[PDB]
Amino acid sequence: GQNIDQPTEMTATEGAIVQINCTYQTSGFNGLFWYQQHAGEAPTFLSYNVLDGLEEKGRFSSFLSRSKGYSYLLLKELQMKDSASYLCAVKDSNYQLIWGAGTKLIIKPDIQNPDPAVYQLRDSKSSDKSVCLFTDFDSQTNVSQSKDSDVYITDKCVLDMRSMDFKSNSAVAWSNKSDFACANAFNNSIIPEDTFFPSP
Amino acid sequence: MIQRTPKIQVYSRHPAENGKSNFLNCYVSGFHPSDIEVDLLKNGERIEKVEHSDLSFSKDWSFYLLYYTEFTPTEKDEYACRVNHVTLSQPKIVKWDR
Amino acid sequence: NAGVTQTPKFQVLKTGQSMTLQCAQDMNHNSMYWYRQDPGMGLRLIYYSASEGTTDKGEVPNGYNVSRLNKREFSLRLESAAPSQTSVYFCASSVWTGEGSGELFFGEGSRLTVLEDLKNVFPPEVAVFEPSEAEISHTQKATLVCLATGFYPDHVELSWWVNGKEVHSGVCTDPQPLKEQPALNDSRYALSSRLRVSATFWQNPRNHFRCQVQFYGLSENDEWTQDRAKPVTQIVSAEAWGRAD
Amino acid sequence: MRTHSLRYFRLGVSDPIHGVPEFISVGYVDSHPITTYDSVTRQKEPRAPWMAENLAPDHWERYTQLLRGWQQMFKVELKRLQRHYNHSGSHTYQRMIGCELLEDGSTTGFLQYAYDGQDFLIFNKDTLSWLAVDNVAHTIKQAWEANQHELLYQKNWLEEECIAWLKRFLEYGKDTLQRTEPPLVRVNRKVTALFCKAHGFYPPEIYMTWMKNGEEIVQEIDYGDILPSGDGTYQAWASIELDPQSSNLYSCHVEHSGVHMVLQVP
Ligand code: NA
Repeated sequence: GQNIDQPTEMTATEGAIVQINCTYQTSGFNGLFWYQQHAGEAPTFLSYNVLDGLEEKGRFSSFLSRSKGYSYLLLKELQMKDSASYLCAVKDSNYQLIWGAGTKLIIKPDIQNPDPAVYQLRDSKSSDKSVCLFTDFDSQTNVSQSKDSDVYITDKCVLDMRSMDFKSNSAVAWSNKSDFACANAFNNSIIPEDTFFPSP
Repeated sequence: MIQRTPKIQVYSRHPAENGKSNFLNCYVSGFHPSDIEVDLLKNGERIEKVEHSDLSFSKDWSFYLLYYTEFTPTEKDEYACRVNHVTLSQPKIVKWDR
Repeated sequence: NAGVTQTPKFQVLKTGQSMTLQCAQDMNHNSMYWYRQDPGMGLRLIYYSASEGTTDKGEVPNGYNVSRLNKREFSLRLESAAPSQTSVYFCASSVWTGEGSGELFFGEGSRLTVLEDLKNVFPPEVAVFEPSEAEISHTQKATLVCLATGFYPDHVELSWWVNGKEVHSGVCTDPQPLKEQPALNDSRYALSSRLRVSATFWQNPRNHFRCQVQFYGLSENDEWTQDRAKPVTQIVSAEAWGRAD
Repeated sequence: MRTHSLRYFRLGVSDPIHGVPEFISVGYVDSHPITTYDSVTRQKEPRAPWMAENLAPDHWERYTQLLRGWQQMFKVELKRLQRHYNHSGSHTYQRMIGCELLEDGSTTGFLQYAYDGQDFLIFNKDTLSWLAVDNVAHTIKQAWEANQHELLYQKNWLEEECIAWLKRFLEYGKDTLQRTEPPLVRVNRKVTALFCKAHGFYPPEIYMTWMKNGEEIVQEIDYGDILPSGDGTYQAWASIELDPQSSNLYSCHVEHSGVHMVLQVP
C-alpha cells in the first residue's frame, strides 16, 4: 500500500558527486526527510523537503518533486567521512513516518601512489595463526572471500594516517593450517600485476 | 477584552399551525466567550425535555447553539427563550412571535 | 546537554527472559518513540508517546509494552523475549508530533540478541601481530594487526592503546564482523583491526601498543551449566612493544 | 459541484469554570460538524454518521493520540500569550485552519489564530508570512517565521492535503452534502412591511432580495439570517417597508442552487 524505495548500496570515488534516489508511493504527503546513519551510530537529521525544488545545505542538497513522488540527496566533493547509510522517510497524511530501507554509500579513496604488496606479519607467541596483510593497493581492486574453509579473509578497509595525510587500503588473511602461505593467501582475488611479494 | 452579547432568535421549524405538531427553536449566535445558559419557556415555566446542538464555531471566532423542543402550538400558550451570558446583567427573555 | 540517553548498549537474552530498555531525553520534548532496525528493511515503530500521559501502539507492538513514566522517560518492556526480537532498538524524540516539519532526535541504540540457549555465547580470543620487516623497509611504515576471533554474539568494542592512551588516527577496524562459518546460522565471529604508524615510531623500544576488546556477555543472574568458563562481560586484550631490532 | 469547504477549529480556555473543558476541537464540512474532541472525553469522535461509517477505528485511535498532544501544545501557547499580555483571569485562544474547493475548480486556504475572540495571527501562504496584530503577536511571528520549513509545511497542507481530505469527505457524505432541497417561498404583510420568507431548503446558501419597480433597494431592505430549522434544512427571510403614499411594484427575488425565483406582489 504505502511504499518507499531507495537503492541498497552505491559506490563512488572520493571527490566525485553522488545522487541518492528516493521514490515513494503514499496516501498523502506531509514532507520527506533525509537522515544520515554512520555504521553503529544513531540516525541524524540531514534535510527536509515539502514543496517542489532544490534546497542547498553545505555539501549536501536535497531535491523534491511531489508530482513524480521522487526525491534525491546530492552529495558533492565526496570525502571518506561521507561513508554512511542514508535513510529517506516520508510523513503520510496522518503524520506517520514511512522509512526507506536505506542506502549504504561506499567511498573509494583516491590512492596517490599505489604500492600493492602482501606482507607476512610476525607470529605472536600466544597464537597458532599465521597472518598476512594485503595493503597499499588502488581502490579499483576487490578482495574476494576465501574459498578454503580454514582460511579467513576480511574485506578491504581504508585507514587514514592523519599526521602524514595518507590513506591506504588493506585486507587481512589468516589461518592456522600448516600449508598456509602469504604467497597464496589471496589467490582467489584478482590482485594487481605488480603486487610486491617479499621473500619468505 | 471585547465581549460579544448573544443574538437570540426564536422560531418554529415549520410555519406554525394550531393543533399541528411542530418544533420550537431558539438559535443563539454571535456570542463570546462560550459559557452560556439557555432555557425554553412555556407560559413562563421552564420546559423540562429540551434538546440542544453541540457548541459550534463561526469564522469570526464567536459561537452559536440551537436549543429546541417538540411542541404543539395553541392559541392560549405563550412561548419564550431565556438566555444568560457574561454580557447580560440579568437574563434576557425573548418571546416567540408568530 | 545530553540529548537522548538509552540503555543498555548491548544485551544477550535467553528465550522467555524479561528485559527493560530505558530512554530519557533532556531536551524538553513531548513526543517519544521506540523503533527497531533490522537488516534489509526500514525502521519500524513499536510504540510511541505523542505527549506525556498518552501512549499508543506502532507498526509492530506485539511482544512489547511501554511506559511514559514522565515527560523525560519512555521505557520499552520485553516481557518474554523471543528470537525474532533480536534487533537494534532505537529510542527517539521530537518537540511535538504532527507539528509538521519537526525532525527526530535518536538515541545511541540498543543491540539485543535473544538466544534459545546460552551455550553458544563465547568471548573473543584476542591476539596482536607485529609489523613485517619487509613493510618497514619498503614503505617506512609499520602495520600492526589485531585479531578478535571466535566470539558470539557480535557484541564487541575494539580499541587501540598506545602508551596508555587510546588512539584513533591510523586505525581501521572492520565495519562488519566475519562469520567464521558463513553457512551456520549461529556461527561465531571474527574481527580484524590495523594500526599503522611510522617506522620511526615503531622502532622506539619504549613505545607500548595494546589492542583491547570489550565483550558484552552474560551477567551474574544468567544460569550457566556448560563445562567451559561462563562467558561473562569482560575485557580481553593483547600487547606488543616497539622493536629497535 | 457547488463550492465546499473544510475547516477545523480549536478552542482553549485558561481558567474555565468547573466542568467546562479547557480544550475543544471541532471540524466541519460546510455547515456540518464532522469531528469532535475535548479535554474531558480525551477521545476523537465522529459527529456525522457518514464519517463514522467510512473511517475505520484505527483512524480515530490515531487522531485521538494527535489531539491529546495538540491539547497540551495549545495549553502551552495560551500560557505564553496570557503571560506576555500580562493578563489575569480566564482568556481564550482559538485557531481555524481549512480550505475551500470552489465551483470553478480553484482553491483557497487559510490559517489564523485569535486571542479573546479577536484576530491575533493570520497566515499568508503566498508571501509565506504571518500577519501580527500587536506586539505579543509580533513576538510569536518572529519565532514562527525563523522556521522556514514550518511555513512551507503549512502551505503544502493548505493547498494539497486539506483539499484532498475535503474531496474524500465530500464523497463519503455526498448523499448529504451534494443534495438539493429547493425552498418553499411565500410573501405576507406584518408601519407596514412585506416579508419574504423561505424555508425547507438545502444547501443553506441562498440569496433573497426585494426590488422596487425593477431597481434594487439595498439600503432599504432588512435581511434575516439563514437559520437551521433542526431537520437538516434551513429558513430565511427578507422584509421591506411599504410606501403609504404611492403604489409600487415590489417583487421578491430568491436565488438558490442555480435556480432563480420571483414572487411579484399583486
Ligand atoms: Na504489546
